Amino acid sequence: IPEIDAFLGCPTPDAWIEAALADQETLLIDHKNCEFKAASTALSLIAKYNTHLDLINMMSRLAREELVHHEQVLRLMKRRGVPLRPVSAGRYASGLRRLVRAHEPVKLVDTLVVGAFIEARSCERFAALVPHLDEELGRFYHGLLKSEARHYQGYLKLAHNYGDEADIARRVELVRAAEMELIQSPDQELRFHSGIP
Amino acid sequence: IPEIDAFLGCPTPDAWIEAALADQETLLIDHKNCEFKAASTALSLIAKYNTHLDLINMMSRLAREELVHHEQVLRLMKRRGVPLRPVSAGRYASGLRRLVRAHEPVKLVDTLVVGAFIEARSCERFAALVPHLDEELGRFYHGLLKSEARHYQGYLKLAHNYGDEADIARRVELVRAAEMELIQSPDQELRFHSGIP
Ligand SMILES: [Ca+2]
Ligand SMILES: [Ca+2]
Ligand SMILES: [Ca+2]
Ligand SMILES: [Cl-]
Ligand SMILES: [Fe+3]
Ligand SMILES: [Fe+3]
Ligand SMILES: [Fe+3]
Ligand SMILES: [Fe+3]
Repeated sequence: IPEIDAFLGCPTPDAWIEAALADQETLLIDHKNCEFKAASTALSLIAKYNTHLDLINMMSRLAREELVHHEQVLRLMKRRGVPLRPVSAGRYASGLRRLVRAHEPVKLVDTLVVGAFIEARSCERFAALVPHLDEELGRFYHGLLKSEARHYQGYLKLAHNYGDEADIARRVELVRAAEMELIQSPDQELRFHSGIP
Repeated sequence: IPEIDAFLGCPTPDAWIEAALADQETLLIDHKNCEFKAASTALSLIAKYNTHLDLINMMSRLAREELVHHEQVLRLMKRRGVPLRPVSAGRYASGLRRLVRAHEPVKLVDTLVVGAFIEARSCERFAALVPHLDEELGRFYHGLLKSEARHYQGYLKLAHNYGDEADIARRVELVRAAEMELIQSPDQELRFHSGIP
């Protein structure tokens, strides 16, 4: 398990930061939804792998942590007068999930590797953002950054628990390249994990 | 907020308790699954009603409480050597969901009333089981009673928040009738919410 910047294929582009700072409300609402989706994804993995007890125990606890984050973002939004509004999911997680192999057991390994990338990128991007944010939001985002690093390690360690070290290294190489492409490519919308607007 | 025996159309039949006691490992597995489905159903409502702030805040916290229950049952199965075996869902929750009207805003109100019945029945049924179980399981199930009553109250209170006292009384009367027949009808598989074997 390498360090975050080493694991990831590129830093967050300055142009993404610029767009994010100009629309922190869209950022916050999509961030709130992402925390919820992390919990919902963790539950879908429990349902899909109902006999993988190690997975089930980790995902149940992970889902609860992400639901806390979801509620914390909602409280921050309420404090700052950010109303709720429909914000469709971005392309990011769907693009990464297209690289998952369609057959067990490597389907599960690839799914967990994609999860490690989503959490690692979230940690890197929080870190890129906080020097530009106000004190309250930077403090909040700094706390979340630490949990993302833990979740990145947790996802990658679960993948090794179920996968061959050699196939994981090649899976990481494939998703790392596609992840970098999703992060550096032009994008039509601002999302927490969007490309360059 | 009526009392639980008053809210429900029927007590847990004695024949169901005798079946449950003769097959406590299946009961525990289905119970674990029911705690997970409660949290998963909670997250589904957040997804469907993603700008209803009151619903989203209550269901996030509810989902976390039910995942704690999910993990507790898992730890109890470990202590008692219950294998993680796939156990199909019962007919109960899906039977109740067929009564949900197809158009908003009464669609949401009906869904919340169904949630109230499921939690009220779980409370009634835990209470019926407790005096017959061993000490460890009896105390565990007794500690869940207070949570289920609270969840029954929460669902019903949420239905009143989004709906007219007229159509809620109308909905409660219809679901009560369908729920008691699900509980009193013959059933071909022991589940926590199954009918009579
Ligand atoms: Ca790098
Ligand atoms: Ca800017
Ligand atoms: Ca056994
Ligand atoms: Cl929790
Ligand atoms: Fe999180
Ligand atoms: Fe996370
Ligand atoms: Fe529960
Ligand atoms: Fe409950």
